Amino acid sequence: SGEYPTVNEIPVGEVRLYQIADGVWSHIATQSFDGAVYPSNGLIVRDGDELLLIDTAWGAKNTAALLAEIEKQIGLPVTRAVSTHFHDDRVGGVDVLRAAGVATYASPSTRRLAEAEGNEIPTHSLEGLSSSGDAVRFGPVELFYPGAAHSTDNLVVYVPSANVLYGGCAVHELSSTSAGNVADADLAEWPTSVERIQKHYPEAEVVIPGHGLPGGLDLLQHTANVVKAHKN
Ligand SMILES: COc1cc(-c2c(C(=O)O)[nH]c3c([C@H](C)N4C[C@]5(C[C@@H](CN)C5)OC4=O)cccc23)ccn1
Ligand SMILES: [Zn+2]
Ligand SMILES: [Zn+2]
Repeated sequence: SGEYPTVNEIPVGEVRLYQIADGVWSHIATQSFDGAVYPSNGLIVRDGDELLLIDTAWGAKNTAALLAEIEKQIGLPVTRAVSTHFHDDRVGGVDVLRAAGVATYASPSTRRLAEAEGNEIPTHSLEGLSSSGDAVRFGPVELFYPGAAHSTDNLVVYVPSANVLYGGCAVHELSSTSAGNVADADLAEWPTSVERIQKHYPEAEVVIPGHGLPGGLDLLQHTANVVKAHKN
């Protein structure tokens, strides 16, 4: 009923959308992994009379449910999707998208990592993102590679029309004391990568983490703090 939807409020398999700003929504779904249930976010950005999707809903059936929820709530076609790193919460569902006519994109680094690890593989390579600080335009967003953080390939997404910063899994929510799933992370470089984000997007109004509640710019400093303390 209007609050940001939370893990115990979303059964696995259902998807909810949340309006962030004009022409910007997040998508929220839940999935089981290693015997625990987690929420995860993605983004939807209006691209004229089409939609740009950022990240899958973490699995094939969740991603099919995402497409149905978009058709119900928004009713514009998803034409392109970008995955912001190689993990299943970002690419699991790419096969569903591709069979639904959506053109799927990721950096070459993400594509290689997904292929190596047996995750679903976006079709199209996003060049111009291989050096930290790189940025490219993609429809109504800017894609930015901040450096290694949660993963070596993680991208962030900025919506300039709305000053919305989608940090993906490189950014954690304010209630997190913990740095989430660090299996593929670079804890040493992560604060430097966050500082690059902070420098590049000083006018961000909304910051969306890969998992959990959106907030403001404080999510960035909080993330750096939690990562440093984890390493400590
Ligand atoms: C309190 O626990 C958490 C956990 C997370 C969390 C995050 C995140 O932090 O982005 N990602 C998760 C994943 C994803 C799919 N995978 C799995 C994997 C690849 C490795 C293979 N050996 C392990 O690594 C990774 O990230 C699964 C389960 C939970 C999370 C967020 C917040 N709180
Ligand atoms: Zn991840
Ligand atoms: Zn994640």
